Amino acid sequence: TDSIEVVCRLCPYTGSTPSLIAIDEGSIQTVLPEKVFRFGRVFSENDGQATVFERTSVDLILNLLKGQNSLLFTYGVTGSGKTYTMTGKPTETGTGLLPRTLDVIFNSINNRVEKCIFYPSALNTFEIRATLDAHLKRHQMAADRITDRYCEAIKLSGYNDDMVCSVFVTYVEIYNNYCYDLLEDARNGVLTKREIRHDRQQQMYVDGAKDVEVSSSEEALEVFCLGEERRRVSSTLLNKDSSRSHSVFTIKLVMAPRAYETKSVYPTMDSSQIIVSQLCLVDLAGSERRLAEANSINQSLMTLRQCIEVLRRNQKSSSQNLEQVPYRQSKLTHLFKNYLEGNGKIRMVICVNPKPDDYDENMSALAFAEESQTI
Repeated sequence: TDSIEVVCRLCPYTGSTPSLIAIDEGSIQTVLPEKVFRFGRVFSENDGQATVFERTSVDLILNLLKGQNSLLFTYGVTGSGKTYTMTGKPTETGTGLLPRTLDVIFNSINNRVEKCIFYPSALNTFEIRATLDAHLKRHQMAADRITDRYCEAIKLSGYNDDMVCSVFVTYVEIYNNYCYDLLEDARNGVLTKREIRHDRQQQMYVDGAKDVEVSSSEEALEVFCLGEERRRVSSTLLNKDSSRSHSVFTIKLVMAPRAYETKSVYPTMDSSQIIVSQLCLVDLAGSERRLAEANSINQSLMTLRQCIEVLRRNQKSSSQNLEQVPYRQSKLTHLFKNYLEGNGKIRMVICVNPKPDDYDENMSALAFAEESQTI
């Protein structure tokens, strides 16, 4: 089955004294400047972005097309390649998981409709306008609302051509046990704290977070960059590092049965027929991390560790006699309650720096390993 997988990626290191070395392409050995860790896959400095992306994201996108949910974390110290893995630089050798994922999603879906047909509604739902109403909304929206960049050409199969679809993104930040919508229409010049809660389907969501409709990989990246502008607003109004907070970018594939007897591509009007699947990409705060800020980060990452360990034991246990996931011990873990209770697919990418300076911090990062062996 599709249990949680943890993979590890070494960043480039031009030194003679490494704190860890890759062995089996699925194993890593500790090196004092005494433990061996086993992962589902180990990437070396030679493994480029394209290799990571296919091994890390293609099966999650295939999940998305199947109407199932997926969750991907990047974990590690600052300067570990965590942001490089996730986003990188918009070049052929530099682009990370997120833009390639957006590219492949938009390459692989069919029957993508125009905007304002689907639209977000109360309590984490979507409704459906009639076409002429949506048409004016588009021209109402267009009153509101230069990338030379590498683009992934990969097209995956598996989209349900009996479904019509639209793509919505939410971009959310968890900083100091408070949750913020980086896509909020901020009026006061301050981001509003947001509540993490469930809907009637028991699915977690951010109450007042904005679901932004995007028609292309390009448009989705424009929205992502807008969120990055908000993400850089520190408490002291300086530049806040991505290591200081958790960033949650959720790609939603909103689907509905295609309507017959029309020359257009349009859903059936019954909104209860809507199916929504998620691919959620999370760029965790740096594991090395303003005192309450660092305590929230270590509390949340420690809760995450405990939760995936409970998740692993539950995946081997029976229907009864399975143990509670302590997901309420942090805001971050609460937001992914469904995944940590075994719904959907979770993949964690442990980014580690082989430099001997990051030795002790790699010991905590490699503790996420599926299993461990001692010298």
